[PDB]
Amino acid sequence: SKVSVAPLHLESAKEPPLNTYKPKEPFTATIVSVESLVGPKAPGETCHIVIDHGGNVPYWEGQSYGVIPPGENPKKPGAPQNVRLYSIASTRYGDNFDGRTGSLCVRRAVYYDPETGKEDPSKNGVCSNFLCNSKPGDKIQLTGPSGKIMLLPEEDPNATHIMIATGTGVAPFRGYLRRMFMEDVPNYRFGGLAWLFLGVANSDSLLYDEEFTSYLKQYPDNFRYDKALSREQKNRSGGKMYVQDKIEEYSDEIFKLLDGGAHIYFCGLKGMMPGIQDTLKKVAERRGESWDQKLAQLKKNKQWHVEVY
Ligand SMILES: Cc1cc2nc3c(=O)[nH]c(=O)nc-3n(C[C@H](O)[C@H](O)[C@H](O)COP(=O)(O)OP(=O)(O)OC[C@H]3O[C@@H](n4cnc5c(N)ncnc54)[C@H](O)[C@@H]3O)c2cc1C
Repeated sequence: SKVSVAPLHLESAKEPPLNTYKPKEPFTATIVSVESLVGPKAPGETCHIVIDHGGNVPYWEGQSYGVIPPGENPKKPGAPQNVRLYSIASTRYGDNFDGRTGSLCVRRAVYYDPETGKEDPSKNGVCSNFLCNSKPGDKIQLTGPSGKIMLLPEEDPNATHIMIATGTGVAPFRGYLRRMFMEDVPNYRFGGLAWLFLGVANSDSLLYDEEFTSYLKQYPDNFRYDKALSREQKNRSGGKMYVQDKIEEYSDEIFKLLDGGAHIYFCGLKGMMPGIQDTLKKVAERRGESWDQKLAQLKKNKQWHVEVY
């Protein structure tokens, strides 16, 4: 049974909001909560941040918020810090189902000397640590929203959406899937196939796993979910198990879905992409197809959606 969301006037806009707040005059939002998403064996912390924007900074699923961390820009004296962008991990209604909050999925960027292993906090990532160090009531300078690459194509409510994430790249897909399955959105009744592939380092590094597993039990004919755990699993050619390796386990199903018009999405750190391309090229070759020609047609058909960073 789908969760009631409000206010339904968030469905009325026909275009996504863009640059509602700009860096020189951000919106001062308020932290609701910060929690770690990961267990003790995870190589680093990733946190879920809930931000009260008061309904002043609405967005569509797949967009990003900008955050301006405090302090001076180290490269421009007297100037504010540069915006850092974060894929929004919530639906437009947010985790409180009220249209007032949005959420981020933030990996702490921590510096370690490559030899001594000693941490150096002075070289840690500024905005990511600022966010994961935040507490209820803290203020955040919010900009945006921005981005259109990862908007969800809703013209066909029975479309197929193949979602390929590593790490924090799961963020837009958390939003897609809540809109598809969790929330009572009368004007978007999804009856297609949503297929999430997620690569992380180990079980303790999984993000939102209980939520995704719940969809398998609630929507077994509309949702599929496959995981790759790089430090705990090995591919058939015995490298570490990466998200491209799990795609290959479903080579024929995936290529048939693409040929049938499926959308495919990639999100996360950009290092995930060269290997995914290598696997797709090899899968195509085994089928007697040219991956170059296939990718050109997927791009021409607007089926190929990549936001990596
Ligand atoms: C569209 C988009 C969406 C994104 N979505 C997400 C998301 O959902 N989640 C997420 O976590 N990130 C996301 N990012 C990345 C995010 O914008 C930031 O780049 C990231 O959080 C790091 O920012 P920071 O301020 O913490 O690090 P910065 O302060 O910008 O530092 C960058 C890196 O340099 C390192 N560093 C700094 N000084 C030194 C030094 N002297 N020597 C060596 N190393 C040094 C830091 O440790 C860090 O790793 C996204 C990016 C884009 C473009």
